[PDB]
Amino acid sequence: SMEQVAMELRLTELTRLLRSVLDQLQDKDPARIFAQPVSLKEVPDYLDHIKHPMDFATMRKRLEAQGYKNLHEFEEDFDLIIDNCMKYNARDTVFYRAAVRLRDQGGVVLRQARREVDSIG
Ligand code: NA
Repeated sequence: SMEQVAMELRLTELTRLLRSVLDQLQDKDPARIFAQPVSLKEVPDYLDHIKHPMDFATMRKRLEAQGYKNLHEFEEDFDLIIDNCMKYNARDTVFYRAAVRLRDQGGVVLRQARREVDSIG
């Protein structure tokens, strides 16, 4: 149906916008601390601590499958990246601190993304 086509075009356009958001967030992580999953071969005890691991490569895989139906879903995944890091790592670490700076810088990007999603529909 044409109504189904129109819904698919909207999901595609949201995907486009979320790709640009993902690229902008990731630029805020030049150290690439959050680029890839924590390897269970190098923090063997990770999944005892963190129930829902998340990273930018995992988000990009979901995005390329048009797996985010709205901005809230995408934000949930970004908050997991930050929040998981702030639990596993102590305050005094480069990891905890990098997560704080990513959250702060990413707030800016996400604020305008919400306005654009709402405005374009
Ligand atoms: Na902690």
